[PDB]
Amino acid sequence: GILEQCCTSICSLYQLENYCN
Amino acid sequence: GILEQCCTSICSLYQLENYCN
Amino acid sequence: GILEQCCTSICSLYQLENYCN
Amino acid sequence: FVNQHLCGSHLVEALYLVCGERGFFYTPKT
Amino acid sequence: FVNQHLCGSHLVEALYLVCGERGFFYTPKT
Amino acid sequence: FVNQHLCGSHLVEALYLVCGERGFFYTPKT
Ligand SMILES: [Cl-]
Ligand SMILES: [Zn+2]
Repeated sequence: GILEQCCTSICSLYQLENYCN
Repeated sequence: GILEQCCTSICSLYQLENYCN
Repeated sequence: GILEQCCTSICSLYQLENYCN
Repeated sequence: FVNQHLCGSHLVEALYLVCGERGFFYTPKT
Repeated sequence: FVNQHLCGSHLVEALYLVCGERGFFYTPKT
Repeated sequence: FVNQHLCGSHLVEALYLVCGERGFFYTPKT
């Protein structure tokens, strides 16, 4: 999930975007 | 104190409640 | 920079002040 | 320490910012 | 690193939320 | 983990508070 992917290393705005509805 | 208890591991709302007036 | 200086250990208000315009 | 819990707080704040009016689902699933 | 200092910020924000109008005392005492 | 990124968020919030109307520059430069 988002916790493993974005707390381990930084997620870009583009990566975060893929979590948006 | 609250720092040792709640920064080491997560405190629940119930645990936090006991810090309220 | 400010990240190395203030994330390694705590910066005081006086230290932060020196980062202000 | 509570690295994950603290990080997650910042994550949803970032999603709130990036996702806007569209909204988002937050499901801390491994 | 400043784990404790960053964590504490989130703690008081949580106390602010959970304690409401009752308020709370924050005393970082070991 | 993202210690530095999370810490930096709190740093600018502190600068916002301490610097006031004067403002500040934030340049994450080693
Ligand atoms: Cl944090
Ligand atoms: Zn934080």
